[PDB]
Amino acid sequence: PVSKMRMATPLLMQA
Amino acid sequence: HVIIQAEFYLNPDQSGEFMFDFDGDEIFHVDMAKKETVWRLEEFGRFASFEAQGALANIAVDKANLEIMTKRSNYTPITNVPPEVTVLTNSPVELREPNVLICFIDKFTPPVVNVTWLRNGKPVTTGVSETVFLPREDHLFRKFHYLPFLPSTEDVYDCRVEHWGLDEPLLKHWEF
Amino acid sequence: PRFLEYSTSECHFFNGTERVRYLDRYFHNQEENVRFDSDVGEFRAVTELGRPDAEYWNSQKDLLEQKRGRVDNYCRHNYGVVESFTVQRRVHPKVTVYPSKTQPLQHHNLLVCSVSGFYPGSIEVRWFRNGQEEKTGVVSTGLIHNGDWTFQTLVMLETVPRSGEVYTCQVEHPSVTSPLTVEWRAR
Ligand SMILES: *[C@@H]1O[C@H](CO)[C@@H](O)[C@H](O)[C@H]1NC(C)=O
Ligand SMILES: *[C@@H]1O[C@H](CO)[C@@H](O)[C@H](O)[C@H]1NC(C)=O
Repeated sequence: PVSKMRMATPLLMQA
Repeated sequence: HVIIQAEFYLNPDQSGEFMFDFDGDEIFHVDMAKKETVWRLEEFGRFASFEAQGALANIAVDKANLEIMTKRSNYTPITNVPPEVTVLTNSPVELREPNVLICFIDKFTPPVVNVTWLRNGKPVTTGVSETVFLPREDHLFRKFHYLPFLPSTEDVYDCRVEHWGLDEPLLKHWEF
Repeated sequence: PRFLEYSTSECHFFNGTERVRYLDRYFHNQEENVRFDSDVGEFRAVTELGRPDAEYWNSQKDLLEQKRGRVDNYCRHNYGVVESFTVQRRVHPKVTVYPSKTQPLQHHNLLVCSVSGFYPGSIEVRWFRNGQEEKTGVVSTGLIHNGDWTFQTLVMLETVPRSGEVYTCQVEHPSVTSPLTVEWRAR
């Protein structure tokens, strides 16, 4: 089982 | 130890970048065009895996937040900070054993860059290698450009770097 | 003109995975505008341009815990996934002592001791002459990232080699169980 790397996601700014 | 996930989108050039960094070293970077994770070291792919498609998802958010802020900041352009080119060698030069010329670009923005290796004036793509733009605590950028070469006594190499904020294309000579 | 937006999620491991510090930074054009600091627990705007965001993202509780779990979901996770090839990487340094100048039997000479290839950066490179630790004139370059996961360093020793003495550069690095050494007897 090849381990996976988790990516964080940048929150969207308001307009 | 510090692991940092960096990503950016340069509005004019519509260029973007997704990457992971460990103590000043790229773990990998997602190749936007091919949607494939490009590990710094091949051995890395063998121990872990990353889903490249999520990167392209994220850049979509960046591009967005980019268009927002660009407006929210009344279209202020970024101040071009010139690069600090430096040509060195992978290791000490010895005439028999082949070596690797390293052209390091440091402390600059925006990410757009234009390096070239010139062997005795003419450019040598014969072996060229490079990295994407890497982050720095002062949030400026690093970047490496390689040229495996065979130690000579008649060849003179210069790493010609170009940057928007840079009067003339600065060349950075080197020779045994 | 150009325009840039750049995000950064940071995982600060203090003493292994004992304590971790997640940081979600948002930067527009070299200016950081908002940030989620694990130690704080809530979005805080660094500049007044990034306050509309922290303000909103803070109202959304879903967004909050979302980022809050990242000290484990993402920080500690990725550490353990990569600790192998990164945190435990050890690469053999290559020591090479050599005079930067082909000087006379006795004149102002610089003895370059180039330590290359190692990883991690932590290292010691000491200069000696006939047994005494020559502290008085080292001229190092410091760590230099080569970009390919290996460092290097050139610690020179400005010394007038007397025609009848030897210089030694004893190197110590975590990847080795004993120091790598190179002796250099006056040419
Ligand atoms: C936008 O630019 C104009 C002139 O170029 C300037 O007066 C103004 O202060 C800038 N932004 C805002 C919000 O007013
Ligand atoms: C760098 O970019 C310019 C466009 O501004 C292009 O004309 C030039 O050929 C590029 N240099 C290299 C070495 O690709």
